[PDB]
Amino acid sequence: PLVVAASIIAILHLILWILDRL
Amino acid sequence: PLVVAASIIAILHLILWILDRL
Amino acid sequence: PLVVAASIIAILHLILWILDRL
Amino acid sequence: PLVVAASIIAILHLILWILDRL
Ligand SMILES: OC[C@@H](O)[C@H](O)[C@@H](O)CO
Ligand SMILES: *C(=O)c1ccc(Br)cc1
Ligand SMILES: *C(=O)c1ccc(Br)cc1
Ligand SMILES: *C(=O)c1ccc(Br)cc1
Ligand SMILES: *C(=O)c1ccc(Br)cc1
Repeated sequence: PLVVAASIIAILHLILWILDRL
Repeated sequence: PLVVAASIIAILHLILWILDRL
Repeated sequence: PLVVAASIIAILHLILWILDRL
Repeated sequence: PLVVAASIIAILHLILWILDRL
């Protein structure tokens, strides 16, 4: 569950960071 | 342990980054 | 596949962030 | 190696980001 959660969070983080930079 | 550590770190990184942006 | 996707994304995210900072 | 590398990179990314902010 930890690795699954982190994987999802890593994807979320990239998306959010892109939106922040835009 | 590397993968467990990186997973924890990914989650922490997102939390810190959100807090930084706010 | 989720872990593979997240692994690719983690590498991409670092590259993008370094280029943004530079 | 993909997962090992991504794990290393996730740790490096947080270290760099914390240092960048500080
Ligand atoms: O998994 C892809 C999802 O549809 C969203 O995260 C979009 O990419 C957001 O634009
Ligand atoms: C949750 O992501 C998880 C925990 C242990 C093992 Br093994 C696989 C996945
Ligand atoms: C530490 O996260 C770790 C190392 C080797 C294997 Br296999 C699983 C997890
Ligand atoms: C996809 O990355 C993936 C899914 C299940 C298991 Br077990 C390993 C990898
Ligand atoms: C590299 O990280 C790697 C590739 C295949 C398997 Br199985 C474990 C680790």
